[PDB]
Amino acid sequence: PQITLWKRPLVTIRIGGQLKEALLDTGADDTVLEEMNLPGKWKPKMIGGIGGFIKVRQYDQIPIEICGHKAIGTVLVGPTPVNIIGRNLLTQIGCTLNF
Amino acid sequence: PQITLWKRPLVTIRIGGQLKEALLDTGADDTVLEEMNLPGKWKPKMIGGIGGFIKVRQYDQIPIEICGHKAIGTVLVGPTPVNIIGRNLLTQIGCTLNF
Ligand SMILES: COC(=O)N[C@H](C(=O)NCCCC[C@@H](CO)N(CC(C)C)S(=O)(=O)c1ccc(CN)cc1)C(c1ccccc1)c1ccccc1
Repeated sequence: PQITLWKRPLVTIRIGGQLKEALLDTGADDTVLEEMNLPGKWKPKMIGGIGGFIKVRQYDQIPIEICGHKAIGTVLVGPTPVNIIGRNLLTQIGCTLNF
Repeated sequence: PQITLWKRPLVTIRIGGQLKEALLDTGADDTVLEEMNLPGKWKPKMIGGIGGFIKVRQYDQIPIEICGHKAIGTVLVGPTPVNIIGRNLLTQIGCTLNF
């Protein structure tokens, strides 16, 4: 797929049977998801943005389907209005920027 | 170019004859650069993000050369963790996401 940037690059993601909308976000190092229960141990982390930092829960080796592509990796859960798919998962599905 | 995401997509930009590094960020609607003096009128603006709401200065119709590609568009100047090239300029330079 080619996705233009005229609009926010939102796509469908599935994680453990929850279906959500997420932003493909080449700026983000990590993937930050809206509040959700995930299985397994988590540890606190702090992630920075334009306004400062938010505290998130880091979960490792979480499977997320993104546009039919299987990804498995680190997911940070915290108070975001938008699910963001970061480089850690964007790389796994073979996502590039092109111009 | 085609740019993979195993590293941050940092490129060199040229603005007002100044060279800077900035992040190609599909998750940002807007372009936000660290504090700098640009010529011409600016408008105070407040923008929100992860962390919170910050004050920025909005400069319209600013030429910026991104990795050799010319844009002329709105640049926000304020306290950002990193210089951010957002969709408003990414679209100008023909940037798309592909997987
Ligand atoms: C531990 O390492 C980090 O903190 N890395 C930072 C990081 O990956 N942060 C993830 C936060 C989300 C990033 C960003 C979009 O890319 N956020 C938007 C998203 C939540 C919808 S955002 O920062 O909140 C944001 C909001 C609004 C605009 C313009 N209107 C631009 C940016 C990253 C970064 C990336 C983009 C913006 C701000 C920070 C970084 C931090 C410090 C230095 C370099 C990169």
